[PDB]
Amino acid sequence: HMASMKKKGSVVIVGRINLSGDTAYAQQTRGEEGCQETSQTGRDKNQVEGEVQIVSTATQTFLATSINGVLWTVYHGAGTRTIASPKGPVTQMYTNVDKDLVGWQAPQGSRSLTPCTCGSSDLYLVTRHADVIPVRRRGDSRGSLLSPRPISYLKGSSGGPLLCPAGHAVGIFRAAVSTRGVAKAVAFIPVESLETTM
Ligand SMILES: COc1ccc2nc(C)c(O[C@@H]3C[C@H]4C(=O)N[C@]5(C(=O)NS(=O)(=O)C6(C)CC6)C[C@H]5/C=C\CCCCC[C@H](NC(=O)O[C@@H]5C[C@@H]6C[C@@H]6C5)C(=O)N4C3)nc2c1
Ligand SMILES: [Zn+2]
Repeated sequence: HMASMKKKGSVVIVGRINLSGDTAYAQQTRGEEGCQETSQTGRDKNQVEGEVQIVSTATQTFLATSINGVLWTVYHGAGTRTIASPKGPVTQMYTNVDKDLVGWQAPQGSRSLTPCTCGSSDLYLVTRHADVIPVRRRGDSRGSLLSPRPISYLKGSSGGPLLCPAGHAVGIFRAAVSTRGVAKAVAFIPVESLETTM
């Protein structure tokens, strides 16, 4: 009934992938209980830091990556949801279901990656466990893992970055090509597609 219809909660930042020093490591900044409460109100007062955020809904958890002042993630994780912020829910400024892409304004305190113009095919994928996986670019939006591993290790890392040797953002992790449960290649949203969407 109309009086009963509920509203989906906001995406909530629950942690980050720390790439500050020489050792990548995941940090949690908000627990389950706090995440639930923040998703309902859309009011997140936590300080935000870094380029790669760990984000959650009531049912999913994935990554979001800041590039050129926009926090990017995948549509199949975020849908059309708002993101929580200190002043309330923030509406998406980019939504493209054909690209599996959404974006909000980068939160205050975050840092943005620079789009890559190197043209290099030696990439690095950052997972939600702070694993840095070498990936060879095989096309406009595909890349192969130098060391294949079960898809279990990539699950929950959509929205994470593929980086060039210089640490520029080359793309956003979107999907995994699996053979008998082994991820041999990944699909990503090229940064050029982000720059065109912008
Ligand atoms: C609804 O509107 C839209 C619009 C566009 C759209 N576009 C997609 C390509 C898509 O695909 C979905 C989600 C994605 C995924 O799970 N992505 C992760 C990830 O981690 N998600 S997540 O855990 O964070 C989660 C679910 C958010 C919380 C990185 C993977 C990690 C492990 C894979 C797990 C088994 C799955 C293997 C699968 N493979 C594959 O589809 O391969 C194909 C497409 C291209 C390579 C070829 C053939 C795969 O990867 N999928 C399945 N849904 C949509 C939906
Ligand atoms: Zn580069």
